[PDB]
Amino acid sequence: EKYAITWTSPKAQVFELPTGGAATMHEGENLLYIARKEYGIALGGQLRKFKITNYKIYRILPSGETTFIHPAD
Amino acid sequence: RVIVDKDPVPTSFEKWAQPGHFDRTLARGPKTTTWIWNLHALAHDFDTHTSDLEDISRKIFAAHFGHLAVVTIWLSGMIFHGAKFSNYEAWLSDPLNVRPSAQVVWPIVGQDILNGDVGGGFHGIQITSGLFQVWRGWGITNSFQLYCTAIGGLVLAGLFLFAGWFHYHKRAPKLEWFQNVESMLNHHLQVLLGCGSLGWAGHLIHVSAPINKLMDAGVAVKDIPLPHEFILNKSLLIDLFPGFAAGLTPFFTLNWGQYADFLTFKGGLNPVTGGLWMTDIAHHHLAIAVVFIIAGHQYRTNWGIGHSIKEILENHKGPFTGEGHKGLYENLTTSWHAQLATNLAFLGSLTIIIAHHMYAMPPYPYLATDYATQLCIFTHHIWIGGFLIVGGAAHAAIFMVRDYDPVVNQNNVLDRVIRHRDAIISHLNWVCIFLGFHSFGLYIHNDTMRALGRPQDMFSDTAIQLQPVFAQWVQNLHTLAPGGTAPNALEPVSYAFGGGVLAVGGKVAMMPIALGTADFLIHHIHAFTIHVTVLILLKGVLFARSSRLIPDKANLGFRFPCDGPGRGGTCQVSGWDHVFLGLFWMYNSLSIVIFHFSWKMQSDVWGTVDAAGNVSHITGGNFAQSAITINGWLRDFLWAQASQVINSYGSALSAYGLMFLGAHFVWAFSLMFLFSGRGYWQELIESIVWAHNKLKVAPAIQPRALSITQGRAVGVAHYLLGGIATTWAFFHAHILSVG
Amino acid sequence: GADLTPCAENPAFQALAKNARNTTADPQSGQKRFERYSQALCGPEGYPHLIVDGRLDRAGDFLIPSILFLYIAGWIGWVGRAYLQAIKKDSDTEQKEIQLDLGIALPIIATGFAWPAAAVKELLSGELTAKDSEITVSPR
Amino acid sequence: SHTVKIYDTCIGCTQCVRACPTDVLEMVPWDGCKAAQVASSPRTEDCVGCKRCETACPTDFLSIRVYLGAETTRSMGLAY
Amino acid sequence: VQRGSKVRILRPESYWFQDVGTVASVDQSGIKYPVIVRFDKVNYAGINTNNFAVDELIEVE
Amino acid sequence: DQSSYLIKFISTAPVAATIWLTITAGILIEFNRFFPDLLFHPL
Ligand code: CLA
Ligand code: CLA
Ligand code: CLA
Ligand SMILES: CC1=C(/C=C/C(C)=C/C=C/C(C)=C/C=C/C=C(C)/C=C/C=C(C)/C=C/C2=C(C)CCCC2(C)C)C(C)(C)CCC1
Ligand SMILES: CC1=C(C/C=C(\C)CCC[C@H](C)CCC[C@H](C)CCCC(C)C)C(=O)c2ccccc2C1=O
Ligand code: SF4
Ligand code: SF4
Ligand code: SF4
Repeated sequence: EKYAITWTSPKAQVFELPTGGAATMHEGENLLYIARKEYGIALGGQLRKFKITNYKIYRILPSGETTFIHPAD
Repeated sequence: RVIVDKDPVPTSFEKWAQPGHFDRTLARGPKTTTWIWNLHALAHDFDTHTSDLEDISRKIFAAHFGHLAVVTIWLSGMIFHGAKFSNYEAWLSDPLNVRPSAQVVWPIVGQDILNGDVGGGFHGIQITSGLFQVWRGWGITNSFQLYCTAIGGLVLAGLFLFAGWFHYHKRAPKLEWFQNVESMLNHHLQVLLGCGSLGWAGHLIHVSAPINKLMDAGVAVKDIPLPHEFILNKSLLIDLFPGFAAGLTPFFTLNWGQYADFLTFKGGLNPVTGGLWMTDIAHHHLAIAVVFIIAGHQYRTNWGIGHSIKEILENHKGPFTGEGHKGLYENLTTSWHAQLATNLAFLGSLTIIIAHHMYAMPPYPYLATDYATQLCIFTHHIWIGGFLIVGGAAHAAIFMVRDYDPVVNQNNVLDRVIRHRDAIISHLNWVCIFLGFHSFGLYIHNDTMRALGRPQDMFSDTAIQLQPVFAQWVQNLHTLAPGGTAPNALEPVSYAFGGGVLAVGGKVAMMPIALGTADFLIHHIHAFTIHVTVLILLKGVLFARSSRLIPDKANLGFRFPCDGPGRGGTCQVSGWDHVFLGLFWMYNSLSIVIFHFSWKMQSDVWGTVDAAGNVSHITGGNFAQSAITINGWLRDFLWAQASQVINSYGSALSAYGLMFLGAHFVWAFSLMFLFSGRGYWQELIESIVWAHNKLKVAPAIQPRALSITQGRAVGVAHYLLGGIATTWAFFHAHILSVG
Repeated sequence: GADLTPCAENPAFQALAKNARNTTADPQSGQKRFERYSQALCGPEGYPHLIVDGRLDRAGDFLIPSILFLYIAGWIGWVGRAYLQAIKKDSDTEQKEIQLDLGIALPIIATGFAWPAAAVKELLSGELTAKDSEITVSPR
Repeated sequence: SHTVKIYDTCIGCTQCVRACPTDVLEMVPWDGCKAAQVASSPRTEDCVGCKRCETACPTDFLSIRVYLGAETTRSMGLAY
Repeated sequence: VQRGSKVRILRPESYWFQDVGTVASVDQSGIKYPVIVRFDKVNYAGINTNNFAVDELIEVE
Repeated sequence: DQSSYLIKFISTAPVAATIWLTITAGILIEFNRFFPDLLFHPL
């Protein structure tokens, strides 16, 4: 696994997974393990129509290192 | 529940003046020549404008009256051209010798040589569309019945064109009139199909089959009475069809066996015409009609009783498929492309079934007699059926981009094919590869074994059998069905399975088609070229919204060229481009179906019967040992049968000689668009705009090269046009000479 | 050469004269082209071989249609040139390209027959061409 | 990876930052232009060569340019 | 120059090289290319405006 | 004025070029019914 993306949702609603297909986010903090960073921004723009701008893409190395790479601040 | 808006759109010539009024971006005026092509491209795309489904649906229903007018103008034109400019009254006296002809050519530039002698003192182009078989099958005897039909068609073409004005510019329906799909299916299955075939069943019994029975006796053409005298003078419906004096009461006392003279179940071909029995078609379209009027009482309307489609689909769900068919009602009652994908992949697949069910069971008088007609009716509706299946695949990919909704389509069977779409494609990728080696490589095996002088190592009828056991068996069941599993028949459903040879004059109407080793290979070539076509079209449907390469492909659109040179290169990733690649394989698949047809029927069906019953075929019976090698498909089919199309100068087949070469040109011309790219041609125009800037002939609308998507679209339209027209001009000039 | 003896003397051109095909429904359009083609030069095949040299006994092949074409072809360029000169000094000029200003296009069409008298006038005045400092060019 | 050069002619339109799908680009303040910010590419090891950033830039000629270089796993766009 | 002055372009990489523009607005301090020139014909991107330096232009009015 | 929209429609690109190329093609056709086979000028 690599590049975890987390976001906080106000409620539950059906979104579209970048890997193809539709899932249902929880209310509160979510977590999705994707393959590449290109999925997380293509998902992060799909959150923008849900009025969510609190998404954080990590970088999970196989050693266990999790590097916060989006945003920079 | 009819609610209709009153005058939405004013009828005016205002918007005819400015072009491209429909789109807000495109109406501001042209700046380059890109605007000229986007006007003709975004023209009949009514969905891009608004989100108002009520406003779009009124444009769609009114334009559908526009296409009904141009079909009726076309159809009444073919009757009118067959009324004046034809030899229909000389064809009825001798269909065995007089060739079907219309379209007399004006004599100006020496093209009067195209008006060749077809027989009957008449000079014109020998038609192959088979309208003389239809008009005799309708029972038309003289020219005046063709005039009043064609003049009647021109009136009926005017009512469709008036109602298209009326139901849009004057009285347009609301939205909820369109979404009464339970109320639509009840009227369209009963009144259109059921009552249409019940009324036509009344036309064979009272009119057509009395005339076609007097024709088979060989009485005359003029001496046969007018078909309204068959209704008045009932004594002529009792000389023929003796089960008619009992009248109307055996219908209502359930004495339906009284009607056994003119609602028969003969089950075979008429030995005089080589067509179907007219009494069997009468009992067909009547029994067709009862089933449709019953089954159109199914769906619920204003009176409570009836099924509901939102309650049929949501019950059918299983353990494997989760919520099942729950949610597919809202896809098919809101989106117009979901309807257009469904009504076109299943009407295009229907058209191919019509082509197979008309060469073996010729439904018209003297249809199987004319080899030139029967070859061309098959090969016509083959191509018409194949374009629509690609269109159903096209407008399904458009559904996935614009009209797909995640909220409705949650965990239903549409959602569950996008989870395992990698398992669908990669298991389909294997079968396309598996069928590629084990069907085409058995031709490459046979090419090499015959070239190496090893004929005993080939997959032929002599050396290594590959006999089609599962289709030789089904022919033996359909041969033995009269007396057995269908005792009421006499001969089989057709003579293509078994039975005997039915000769009409000298020419074979239908002979039992024997399947062998060459027929095993070519039916598995067909399964190969169809599964590959499905592979390309379904990949454009499943990967329409995203893939592992592009996670946001639906953000870009249905029709975009690429996503740049990165990721190795992402050109032709769109859902449009998989429709583009499937048009070639559709062309590839259907060209072999019409080549299998045009050489199996000539080698093993068609020909002349001698006195003792010996059947002398056209090509002498060489499909068996030559349709197993690619040399044999080149020598004995493409090379040997083209000796009538290229030797046809100075004769009436000269236009097929010119369309044979002229279509080789347009095919080769299309490769300039397919192979090259846009960015070359934009650079070249910059050096031609310079010489146009120098002499002050600089155009205000700037020249641009064709766009990336359009350069592909021009290159496939000129490809399919020249490739089919080659075959169009090759089938005609071969079969208008040996037939 | 090769064997360009005139068509009136040929056994081959007279053999092609006996099986004439009527061009138009005129019943002697088959005959009224072979007597017209007798002054041309038929080779060994029996077909008139045109001479584009410029010889005045053979002016009908190429010399006469060349003046006839270049009057009509330099017309269509000059009409299409002088219209685009006019519309550039207007309000929009892109509407008048696809949607023809018929009030302006029709005086230009009637004007044309002194285009050799106008093109030479435009040539000597230096208003035929444009300056190379005023045309866009590609970076070298 | 690839190479993203940003010249000094852009206007701070923020159309190239809102188009690069791997988020290579970001705006830094810069007292030159009218909008007082220039695009910058501090994360060019993530760039996939998409050239969406060159398509969205207004200025003629382009202030941003992607030079296609050596292609590692992140720039090939491989999920495997 | 001023709002309405026809100028010419000498930037070779630009699309409207040696073509006649029309100055729409001139800025005061920054960018180094402070002259907005509203052209009349469009480039391949479809736009018809650009920024240019002060010494880049050739006034023709 | 409804009539001005018909002059303005008859002078668009495909409509004018359909009529003008029909008059052009009809001149070549009716010249060739009456004077056919004109390979060269007869002098
Ligand atoms: C029931 C029939 C039907 C209907 C109503 C539609 C309707 C539509 N289609 Mg569709 N389609 C169909 C069948 C149909 N299609 C079939 C059978 C195919 C497979 C080939 C397609 C493939 C297809 C694609 C790939 C696309 C559409 C698109 C569209 C939309 C806009 C089309 C448009 O404006 O074209 C305007 C008309 C033209 C551009 C003219 C095209 C002319 C063709 C290429 C040449 C015809 C050759 C002709 C027979 C020979 C002429 C010879 C010449 C010498 C005169 C519209 C909703 C487009 C879209 O974006 O949808 C939203 C789109 O991208 N369709
Ligand atoms: C004659 C030309 C030709 C050939 C051979 C192929 C071959 C193929 N195309 Mg293809 N294609 C072509 C033209 C051709 N295409 C054109 C013109 C287009 C343009 C539209 C396309 C578009 C296209 C698409 C869009 C797709 C294909 C697909 C396929 C594959 C189908 C699987 C298959 O049958 O492989 C089996 C191989 C053969 C039938 C070739 C015969 C090989 C023999 C039997 C064995 C080799 C002999 C010997 C052992 C060699 C070794 C000798 C040693 C000394 C080295 C295959 C690679 C599809 C694909 O890849 O998915 C499956 C696919 O999606 N093609
Ligand atoms: C106003 C009309 C016009 C005029 C005067 C010229 C003049 C010229 N063109 Mg050009 N051209 C035009 C229209 C015109 N072009 C159009 C519409 C096209 C697109 C098809 C081209 C495509 C083109 C190419 C590709 C090339 C030229 C070239 C040339 C030069 C040599 C002549 C030649 O080869 O003819 C070329 C003619 C054609 C290719 C076809 C002619 C186009 C139509 C048939 C004529 C236009 C008539 C116009 C629509 C009438 C409008 C009337 C108005 C009142 C409404 C010369 C500068 C050549 C060059 O650079 O040489 C140095 C060259 O390579 N032109
Ligand atoms: C060819 C053509 C044409 C013509 C057509 C026609 C001629 C039509 C007709 C039509 C008709 C002529 C129809 C009919 C129909 C009928 C029906 C539809 C009937 C029904 C009935 C019923 C339903 C009955 C029943 C009943 C009984 C029996 C008893 C009890 C009661 C009741 C009433 C229920 C046209 C012109 C278009 C043109 C194109 C082509
Ligand atoms: C040749 C070619 C071109 C250039 C071809 C063009 C532009 C075709 C245009 C030719 C027609 C004739 C232009 C018509 C212009 C006027 C309508 C001509 C006036 C004539 C009328 C009076 C009939 C591309 O733009 C292109 C784009 C993408 C992939 C491949 C290719 C490609 O192969
Ligand atoms: S279509 Fe052309 S521009 Fe687009 S990615 Fe492919 S090669 Fe590059
Ligand atoms: S490079 Fe392009 S997108 Fe980025 S600031 Fe400059 S003009 Fe704007
Ligand atoms: S390579 Fe181009 S498209 Fe990809 S992120 Fe960088 S600037 Fe954007």
